[PDB]
Amino acid sequence: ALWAARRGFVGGNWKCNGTTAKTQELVDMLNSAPVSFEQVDVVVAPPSLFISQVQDSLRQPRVQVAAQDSSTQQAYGAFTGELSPKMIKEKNIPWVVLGHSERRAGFGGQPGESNQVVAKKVRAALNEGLSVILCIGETLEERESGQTQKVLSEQLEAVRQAVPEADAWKSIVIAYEPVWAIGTGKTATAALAQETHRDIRNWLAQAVSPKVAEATRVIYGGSVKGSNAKELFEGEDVDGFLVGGASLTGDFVSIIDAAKQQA
Amino acid sequence: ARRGFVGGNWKCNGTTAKTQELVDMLNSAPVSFEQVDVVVAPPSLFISQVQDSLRQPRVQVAAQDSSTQQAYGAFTGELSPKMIKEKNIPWVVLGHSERRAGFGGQPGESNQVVAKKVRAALNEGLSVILCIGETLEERESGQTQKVLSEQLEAVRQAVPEADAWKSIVIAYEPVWAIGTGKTATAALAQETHRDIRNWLAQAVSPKVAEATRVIYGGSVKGSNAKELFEGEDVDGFLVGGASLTGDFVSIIDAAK
Ligand SMILES: [Cl-]
Ligand SMILES: [Cl-]
Repeated sequence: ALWAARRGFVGGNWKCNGTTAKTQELVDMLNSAPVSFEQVDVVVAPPSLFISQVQDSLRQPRVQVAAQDSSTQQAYGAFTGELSPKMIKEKNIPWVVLGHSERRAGFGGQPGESNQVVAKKVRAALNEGLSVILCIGETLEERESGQTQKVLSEQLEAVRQAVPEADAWKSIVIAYEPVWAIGTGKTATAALAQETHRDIRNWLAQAVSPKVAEATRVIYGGSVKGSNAKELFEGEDVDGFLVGGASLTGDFVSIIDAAKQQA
Repeated sequence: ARRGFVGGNWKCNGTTAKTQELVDMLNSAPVSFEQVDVVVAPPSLFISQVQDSLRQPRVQVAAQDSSTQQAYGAFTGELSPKMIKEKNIPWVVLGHSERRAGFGGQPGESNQVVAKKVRAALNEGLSVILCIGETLEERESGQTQKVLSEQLEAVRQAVPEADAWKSIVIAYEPVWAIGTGKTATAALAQETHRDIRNWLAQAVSPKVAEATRVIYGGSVKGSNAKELFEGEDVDGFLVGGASLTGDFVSIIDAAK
């Protein structure tokens, strides 16, 4: 190699949005995008129904596909409605998103995924050879009462208890999404993102190792747009983005373009 | 005359090649499917492949779950009933005991959550395989009717209109029969199915009671399906492990 630097990363989380035609449109946008993706790992996470269609028509090796969740149940068996990491890997899907705040909160009255459940999913995924976009983030109340570092440490420490081997962390990307920035239009400042991402990297260094700290991409999400991404990416510890609503439009290609440093 | 119904729940089993094999088995099956509704439920990753290659009109596809969140939006890792319907998937399985129990320390789906899923699915034009069933402890302590009534009544509170029940098939799966080899006796299944049908008649309407398929699951095999189907209130089967092999075709043939 010539250089040792963390490669930029942009994930697109489509959430619960998608049809056969809209999937085709997004894939066509990614295939024709007149921006080079050479310097950036790009990952897109369609709803599970549409992943095979994306795998069949995507013609950019530099874009990889992800599932939006992966089961606590690691292998094949009697787990109705669950996609296990072994299934996902054997279907040639290289990435999964785990611990998104929407899944930590839960749906329709069903309790969500605790720190411990997320950690169990992460361990199972890594055991089966997947790479993981691990989501963490504090609430508005936690932020305003000065608890962000304590909270993010608790979320990450649960993952470390389940994945105590440092080598496994090679295939983790951490997505810092403050809950208060999700869907609200309240994008973190460039200064707040950089500060918190550096706290996350200092956590990796103390709890896992300095090597894991230097290699792990820490990406920002929460109201990311083409028009705010370049300023966000000036932070030395901001390695890219996890993109929600903007992943469904042409704005996604502008965000990818922002996750490059040029001389 | 209630039309026979056989569902095949593949559960968390599937690869691209095994999906192809199962679809080839269904396409070449040397039974007529004329007298029986057949539905198969692949993992969500493989549904579109099954939709592309299945060449048996009489077989339809299903998802194994459907979200409490009805439409499109910010629901990471959820498949909404609206999405499922717009992808031309006509059926969903809801309230399977595996999902009521939950996975890996995450709490499972309450009676109320299952009911919310049912209502959302029916609102979007889906048909629903609604799963109910008691535990071994509940069975042995005389609580089967109480438990099944609670599970069904939660759904009725969310779906009080009797017309909406046209698109429900009830799957009775005693938890103690799932994955254990302990198939219910033909007598126990028929008795409980009749209790379930009397519940429909009193709580919903006599018409709903007469039309609703009530299907049995829990260690169903080709070798036990014919005897099970002699029950007047046993309208077919929800098949787990045997849905992954040629034995599934023998089960379909038993529900004629
Ligand atoms: Cl996101
Ligand atoms: Cl089943």
